[PDB]
Amino acid sequence: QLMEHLETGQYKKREKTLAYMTKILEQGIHEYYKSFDNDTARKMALDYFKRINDDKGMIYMVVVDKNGVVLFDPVNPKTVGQSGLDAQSVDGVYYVRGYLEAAKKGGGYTYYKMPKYDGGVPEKKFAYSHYDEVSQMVIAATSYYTDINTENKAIKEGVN
Amino acid sequence: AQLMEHLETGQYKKREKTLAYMTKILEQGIHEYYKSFDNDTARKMALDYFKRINDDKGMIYMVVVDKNGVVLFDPVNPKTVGQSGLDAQSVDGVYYVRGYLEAAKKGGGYTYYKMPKYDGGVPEKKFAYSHYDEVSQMVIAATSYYTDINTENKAIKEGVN
Repeated sequence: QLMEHLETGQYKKREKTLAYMTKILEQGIHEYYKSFDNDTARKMALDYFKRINDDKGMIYMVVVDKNGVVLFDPVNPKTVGQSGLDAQSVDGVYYVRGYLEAAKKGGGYTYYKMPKYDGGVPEKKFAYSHYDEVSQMVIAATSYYTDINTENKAIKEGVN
Repeated sequence: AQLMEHLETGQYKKREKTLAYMTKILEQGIHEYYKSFDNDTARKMALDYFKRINDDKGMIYMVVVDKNGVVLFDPVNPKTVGQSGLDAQSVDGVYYVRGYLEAAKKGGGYTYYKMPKYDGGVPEKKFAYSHYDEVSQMVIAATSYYTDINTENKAIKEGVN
């Protein structure tokens, strides 16, 4: 029981962390939008997000526009430039609809399974999404439960 | 009782790792325009961004010094900006800028000291992860306060109880 409630607490904490990280990443890309033309600023934002995903660390970004067109998702590269409104995860979640619904509420969460990389084994994850009015993008910061558990392994072993 | 001790220590160690990762991704962000603009302009943009991070009053607060220890950014201690920080001491007697530089020379590391959260506030225990960013030529420090880590972890602590 201790472990169960601890794990749940760690996941809830990470949810809040993703909301904060999304805020600071938005503030970062606002520098691009203030100083470069629209098309260049968006290129810079998505190239940055590629660099974040390539780091294979705490978070992985996904980006869609307000109408659900996929702008960035290296796990599903063929979806880029297409409507994602009918896209489903392998566990049957309309993940882009979830991003949009959360953003319409001022920010929120979507839960679904997806690989960590194109062609990989699907794993449970979640997304915090938010509509950035400067870039006019719905930005999603995402984390995998496997990774959260890895990061918390030493805490878990210490309690044991 | 020993449970809470080892849990808290673990949570602090986790946050140390988080700051190293956050510093990496912040560096990757500011490089997008170091690549395009002159140094003065790019640095102004980076430090404007970092001001907004600190103004968020959330998980992290940035401090920045140059490779020689001149303070570039520290809203808690605005009088130190543009001065050598080599002899700057925290209230608990730590040469914090020397710590930032020693850590950066090793490829990244940690400095532990007491400092307010804002200019004129009560001093609080904190730690900094610092790293030398070769593109910007800045020693960038992401920092967090133990009080805030404890706040963030309160629901977990209550659940264990």
